[PDB]
Amino acid sequence: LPPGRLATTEDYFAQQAKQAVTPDVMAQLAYMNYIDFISPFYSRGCSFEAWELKHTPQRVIKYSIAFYAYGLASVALIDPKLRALAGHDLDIAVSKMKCKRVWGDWEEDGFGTDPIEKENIMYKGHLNLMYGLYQLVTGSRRYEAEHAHLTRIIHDEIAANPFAGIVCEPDNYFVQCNSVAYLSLWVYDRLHGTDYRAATRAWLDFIQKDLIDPERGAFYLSYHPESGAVKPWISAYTTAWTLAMVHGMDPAFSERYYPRFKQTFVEVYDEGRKARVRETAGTDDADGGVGLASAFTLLLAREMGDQQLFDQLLNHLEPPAKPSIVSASLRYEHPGSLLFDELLFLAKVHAGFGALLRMPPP
Amino acid sequence: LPPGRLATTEDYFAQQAKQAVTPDVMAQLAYMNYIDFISPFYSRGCSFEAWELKHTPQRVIKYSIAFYAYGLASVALIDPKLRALAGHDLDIAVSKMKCKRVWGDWEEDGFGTDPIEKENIMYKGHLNLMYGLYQLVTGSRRYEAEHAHLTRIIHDEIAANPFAGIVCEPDNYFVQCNSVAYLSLWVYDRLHGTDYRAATRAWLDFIQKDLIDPERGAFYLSYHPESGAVKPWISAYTTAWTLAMVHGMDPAFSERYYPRFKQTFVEVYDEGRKARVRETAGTDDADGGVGLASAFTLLLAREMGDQQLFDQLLNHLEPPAKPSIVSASLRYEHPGSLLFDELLFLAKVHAGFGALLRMPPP
Amino acid sequence: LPPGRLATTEDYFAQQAKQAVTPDVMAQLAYMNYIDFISPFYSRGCSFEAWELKHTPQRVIKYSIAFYAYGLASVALIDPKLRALAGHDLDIAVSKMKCKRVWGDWEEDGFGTDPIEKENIMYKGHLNLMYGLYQLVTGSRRYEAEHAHLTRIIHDEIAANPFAGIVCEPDNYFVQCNSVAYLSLWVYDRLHGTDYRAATRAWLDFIQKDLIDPERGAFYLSYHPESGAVKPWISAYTTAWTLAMVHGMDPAFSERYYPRFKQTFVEVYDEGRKARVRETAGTDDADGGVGLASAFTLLLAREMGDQQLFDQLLNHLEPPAKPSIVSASLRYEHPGSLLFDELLFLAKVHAGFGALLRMPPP
Amino acid sequence: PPGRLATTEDYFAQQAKQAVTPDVMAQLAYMNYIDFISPFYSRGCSFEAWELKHTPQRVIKYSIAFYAYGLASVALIDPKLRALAGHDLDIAVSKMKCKRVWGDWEEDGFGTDPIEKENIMYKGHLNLMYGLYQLVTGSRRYEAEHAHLTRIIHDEIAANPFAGIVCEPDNYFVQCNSVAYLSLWVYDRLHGTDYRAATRAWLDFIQKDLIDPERGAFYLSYHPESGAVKPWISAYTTAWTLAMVHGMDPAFSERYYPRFKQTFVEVYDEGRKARVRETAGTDDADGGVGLASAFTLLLAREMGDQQLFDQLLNHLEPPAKPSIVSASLRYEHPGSLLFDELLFLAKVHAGFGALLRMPPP
Amino acid sequence: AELPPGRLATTEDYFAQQAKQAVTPDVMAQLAYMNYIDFISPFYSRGCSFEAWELKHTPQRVIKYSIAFYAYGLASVALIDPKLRALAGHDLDIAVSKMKCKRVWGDWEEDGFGTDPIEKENIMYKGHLNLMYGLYQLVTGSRRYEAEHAHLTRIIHDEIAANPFAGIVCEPDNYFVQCNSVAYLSLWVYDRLHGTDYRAATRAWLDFIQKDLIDPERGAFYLSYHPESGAVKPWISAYTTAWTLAMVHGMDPAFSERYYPRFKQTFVEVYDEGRKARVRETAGTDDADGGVGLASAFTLLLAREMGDQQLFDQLLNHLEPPAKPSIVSASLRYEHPGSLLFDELLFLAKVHAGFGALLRMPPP
Ligand SMILES: C=CC(=C)CCCC(C)C
Repeated sequence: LPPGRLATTEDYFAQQAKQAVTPDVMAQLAYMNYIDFISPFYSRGCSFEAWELKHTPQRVIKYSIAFYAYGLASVALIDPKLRALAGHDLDIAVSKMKCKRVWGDWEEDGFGTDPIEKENIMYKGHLNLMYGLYQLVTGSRRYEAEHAHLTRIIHDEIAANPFAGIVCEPDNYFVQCNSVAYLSLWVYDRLHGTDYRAATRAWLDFIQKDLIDPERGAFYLSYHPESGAVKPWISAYTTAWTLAMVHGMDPAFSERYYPRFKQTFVEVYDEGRKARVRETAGTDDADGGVGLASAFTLLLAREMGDQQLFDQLLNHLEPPAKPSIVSASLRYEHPGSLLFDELLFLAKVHAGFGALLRMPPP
Repeated sequence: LPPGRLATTEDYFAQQAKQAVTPDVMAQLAYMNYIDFISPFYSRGCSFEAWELKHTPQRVIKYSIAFYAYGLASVALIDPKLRALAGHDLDIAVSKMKCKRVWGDWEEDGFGTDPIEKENIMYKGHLNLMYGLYQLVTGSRRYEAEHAHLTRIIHDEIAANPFAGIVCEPDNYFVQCNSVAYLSLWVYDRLHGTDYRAATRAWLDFIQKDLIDPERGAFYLSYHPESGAVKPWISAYTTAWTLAMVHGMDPAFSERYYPRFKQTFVEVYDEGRKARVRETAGTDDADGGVGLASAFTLLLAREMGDQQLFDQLLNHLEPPAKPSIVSASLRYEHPGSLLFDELLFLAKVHAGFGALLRMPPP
Repeated sequence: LPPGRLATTEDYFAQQAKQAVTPDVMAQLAYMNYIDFISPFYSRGCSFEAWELKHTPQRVIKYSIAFYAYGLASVALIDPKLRALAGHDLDIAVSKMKCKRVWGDWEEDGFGTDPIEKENIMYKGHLNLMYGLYQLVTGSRRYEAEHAHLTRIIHDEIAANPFAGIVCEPDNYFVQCNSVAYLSLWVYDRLHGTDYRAATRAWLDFIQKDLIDPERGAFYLSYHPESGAVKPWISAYTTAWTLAMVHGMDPAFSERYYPRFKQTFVEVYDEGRKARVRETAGTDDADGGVGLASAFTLLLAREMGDQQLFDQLLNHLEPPAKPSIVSASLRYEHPGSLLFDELLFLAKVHAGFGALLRMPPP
Repeated sequence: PPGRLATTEDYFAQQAKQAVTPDVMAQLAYMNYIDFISPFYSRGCSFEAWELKHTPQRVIKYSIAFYAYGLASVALIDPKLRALAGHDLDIAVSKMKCKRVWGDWEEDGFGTDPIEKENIMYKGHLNLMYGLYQLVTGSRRYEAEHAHLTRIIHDEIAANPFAGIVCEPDNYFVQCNSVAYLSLWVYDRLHGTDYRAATRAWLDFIQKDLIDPERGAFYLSYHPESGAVKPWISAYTTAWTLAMVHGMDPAFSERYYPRFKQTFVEVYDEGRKARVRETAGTDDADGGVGLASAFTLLLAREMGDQQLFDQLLNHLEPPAKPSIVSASLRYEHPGSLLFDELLFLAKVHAGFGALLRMPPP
Repeated sequence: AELPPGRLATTEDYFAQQAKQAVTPDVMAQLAYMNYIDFISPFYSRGCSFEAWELKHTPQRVIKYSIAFYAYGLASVALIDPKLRALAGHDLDIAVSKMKCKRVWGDWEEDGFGTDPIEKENIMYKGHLNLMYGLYQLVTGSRRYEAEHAHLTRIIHDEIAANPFAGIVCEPDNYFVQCNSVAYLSLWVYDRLHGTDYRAATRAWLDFIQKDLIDPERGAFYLSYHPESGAVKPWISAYTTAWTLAMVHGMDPAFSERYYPRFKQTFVEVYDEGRKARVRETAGTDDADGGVGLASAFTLLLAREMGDQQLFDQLLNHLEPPAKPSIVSASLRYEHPGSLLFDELLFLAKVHAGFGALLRMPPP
């Protein structure tokens, strides 16, 4: 057990075989569920006290809820005795995700009154994937009508666009936001026997043209269809997130680029015991930009089964954040980034996006 | 009298036989009633200055008023010369309980504009019990119409549900919130000769299935009917509160579990002179979560007639809170939790929920 | 003479015979009248800058204006050359008293949109007495219509109630608030030759039943007609205020209780040179509760002609408040209570409520 | 002297030299130079300059008026600055009409129209400013408004049993009336009318219960409903009133000026400095509103008393720590409200009589 | 040659960017500040979000100038590096969208001047908007804003034709030469795109501003003109002059060439043995960068426009080092920006190709 760590990499990777979460993951689920009013998964209502207490910026709440939801789906697969709890939490995740506090930036920015009708794939990609994971975990048809409606909007918008995929803000295309939307089509197809996922091949061909640097195994920050502009910086957090989700749909795609991604961005230090991730090229600084390169690489390492890099990144991320378990509930005194407990939770439990797609019924 | 204690456990337990409150309980009633504008029981108006001055969070004000009300009902039973004052204070408790500042979280959370119509048993359970205790103490029919209306809503909601009882927020079931609602039906029946309390047996059978760990004498945190999920943590404050109220309706039920509850949660320390209560299993930490395990166990100890545990808990709770009596009014310099003066007041005077049910008329 | 005092007790009691206020009272009138915009008696407008600068709580502004008004009425009787100024200041006192900033707490508490129509005798008792004193001082009929309307409301409400008098907040009866309303009926009768004051005898009989402890010469805090409750604490500030005003209507009543009041509450200390007043029984602490026991006893001492107690209380109250006269205007650096300059001003000039009733015309 | 920017001789010579002192030019730079935040940047209802100096809302109307009276003297001092002074007066009038400036009248509950009746504090200044604008520029931009407000003031004087007009209802101030009467003299100069004929009855009225003739000092205020005169004399009230009256009846101010100085003015530091007591029965300087010394500085200028001017400016300016940065004047520690406004005005003031006789452009 | 201390690149490097068809690494790091981080970078989205400006504490009234100066810099980036032209175009698209948000123009309404910021006057706002419409279309060839561009160009032309003085006021009765210079340049850009002759109005404007608005001996414009009163504020302004001469150089090079040497004599202080320069804002002071505090920053732009490498080097040696630039994760930040519009004006001066060269920008 390296210093400041709560459990071994071996323990996190063995959770599924043992059909039990580690005590520190159970303590994270207690933070998420235990205390009246202030725990994030206390109620379906439009209360965001848990996010106010952690100082989550408004624009990031949608990602907070989504990453918690993706983690809860893996908890359901790990421990059958926690599947009902995971289902309950996903029900709350979907309700909170639909509150105006979460999507309202779309209206305040002047882009429209309806966050699903067009564009805004950042928000509605996550919502659509969450509808699907909720139904895979619980077998409940509570959101089926909404799920079918949003899936058809995403399919129709892909069919209408001359580029493969959907924009976020108008004229802003991000590969990582698209990767969530495409994965949501795979989940819908698993539930209903449809073929919405057939659009995936053209998308994977499109993002391998001007959106990737194939030598570095790295995606450019964004694409802008009106001007044809690709922003000339590569992004580690963008790439780590995209390759993790793509691995669930086309494993060979992520396997091809993963080693080049690591060469481009990953700095091993402290005699092989630790790693930290550079956000872009032409710098020695770790975790610049949004500051999430290391945390998303931790998720990618888990998705790809790379125990060594997982261990190195968690040795960098967790100890300085000063975890403590008080009354069987996990707190970090010094979270090192946005989405800190969310992304460490997700990476600790993640079963692979492929395994979530094949989740047995309840 | 140990240092920082204001009176002996023997003195608190003798109050009913002597037909007099201890001087420190009288000084608590002075805090509650004495100073113009800022005392909590100054006026019927929707002024919450007393709660603003002690920094009571909005969501907790409803519990503050309720616990004061339950204490005042016991004062009425202890000293006939204080019964009119207790009645006046209960009148104010009911008026304040109906102010939007108290119930308004129900609307802000997006659950509805009417706090009584459906669900919300946390709020309307306390309100219904308060209507009843007011009428037991005073004989006044001021709230009788409202009391009948809310009692019929609670009866109809119980009859309609496939599980025994009523949810708080939608799909959130709490045993402690239900225990208040069921006790309110016993009080209505005492006033009117009805049999709304007949629903209690099915409820006591239901909460002894998946909602209790019978070996540990401990209720799980909550139940979620849509998913069938029971949150997998046991809760001391939940159990202490529920067993205290159930003792008034089915004494044998609470007698069965009380010894197991104490084994599971109660830590005796300082050579038997003190006790503190763990909030959940798998921790040594006292008073985690909402931080009320010890304070609600103090009430349960009083309800069960356990003088030794009462003395031990009050020796833990009161001295560090630094009580002082200035101008015959009680203040705590360092309240150790939410609802601190409310729950110590209640535990000091509590005559048993059974004895409140049999309160002689005015 | 004594250290930190501005003038001798002999000087304050001689003001009427010399037909001149002391220099320190003139300096108080300068604080009240001198500086543009920020002096309290600058204009009729709904500007409360003077009260914002002293941090007067909203609920206390009505008492601030009233006590200033009662002092100004005595200034009119002391110095005929200041009677026109006193009249001008009383005109402003009445205008400001009618501003929503002053009465608005009645609406915000949820008791109604009209502060005069019913109850609220705290506010409308003072207003009615102020209408009367304004007309006694000036001979002006400016407010005569309003005065007749409010006097008739007070008379009708007394006639309708089964207890003698009127409540403040609904179901809250205070003897001190009633004493102001009854005195306002004596002033109306002195202006118009009516007999509204005939209701006084039944009131004086009523407050000598459960509302007084006749052995201790002390009124209980309050009465609550719905429940029949009398709060079981005696109050010095309540008693001092009530006996001062009653002395103007039934001198024998206040003469009977005054010596017992002093025995119950007044602590003489520092070898007979100083006095301070306990607010309630069963304490050694001075000036608890609202903190006005000593200041209202100073007024009562003046009303009863007790120079020794006046001198003792002013030796306690004034020196620690650190009076300073700058540019012929009085300021206190450390006022010891609410209504500090108001009540010291009033006690220094007070000619007796009886003498204000027989105030000869201009 | 140390902390002074220029000699008393220099300020009093400005008109003869047809040039403002460099420090007065630096004050005009503070007033005019920086985009958005200078007080005379635009006609708009922007009050950034006043927010930055923490001017209380109720004082902004006096700030604008005193700047305007100074700008009228700048126009008389330097013909090359007359167009600038005219532009600044145009802005002064526009800003004076913004609700931020007059709005206290409505918020206090006295009415929605600040001109219709009473409120002579506000509308006296506005009327004098309309007149000075037209004397400086020859522009008829505000002529209609000027005629309307002049007729309101004349009609209200004619209707009142006391000589003049109240501020807040039942509050009569001699200093506020003195501005209104002077505005009638300016209207008469522009149009050949005789609105100023009302002045004699006013000067007779204020010499009854409103003045202590032995001390040369006005009482604080008069209250017609009650007949009350507040029993304190006021230096700032007297200094302001005598300065403005000197422009209409020089003999009146000449009669009282020496008694005023005996009553209120303390010479100290071996004759080099002076400070002014606000009322009688105190040794404290600059109590009450804290403007006794600043208004006495203006009165000293109006009466041609160079010695007292020098003494007061030696008291007022050095502790305020003037600095000129990039040819613009700032005070680090202004000692009162209206500080840069009243020092500006006193430094340039040509006399209210000379403003009345301003030659056309 | 040598890199002076605290500077990021040599004057020679900035002036060679066009010939090398590449921006310096520090200009690329400025474009990364402008474009890189989600939500908080100024050119993240078309939306009415101003987080980037809230984080730098930009006063509301200055946001319109911030966007405009970024836009003028981006136009030169498009001319420097063809591989960045599409990015420059995308950023200009966002600049135009943000420029139309009420947060940017709203001061016009709050000041009480009207509910429509374009209909009349307000030439400081609508001059920049009109020039930005034109630069967007020169860079991208996109007709997205063409209708709006034609509408605003005709408003500006009609208002010039209607006024007895040459040009348009900002606030009513406030005339500024620098604000007019932007509007006139916007007519030259429209003419380049459409073959029209709206720019013919320029000659009468250049004749007008050489009467009472300039001190021809000192090569310096007066602060402002006020048509109602005929008043010219009697102070000369360096930032006013530097800005006006830079833009006029694109329309009448001989005009700016005539006054530039006199401007430098009047305002520019060379110090530290010829290595540094700082600019006095007005006459009759030794203090540098008084008033709005932008004399030196606008003189840096003018030096670039006039091809004066020596003065450019001296001013940048004064401005940049004390601001403490650092490049973190390939993005430029200043720890102590010395003025308003600091990163905007240094960015612009570093890339500026000349307003004449932007007018002749080849198509994509
Ligand atoms: C009613 C208005 C006045 C008394 C004007 C004088 C006020 C000042 C200069 C603070």
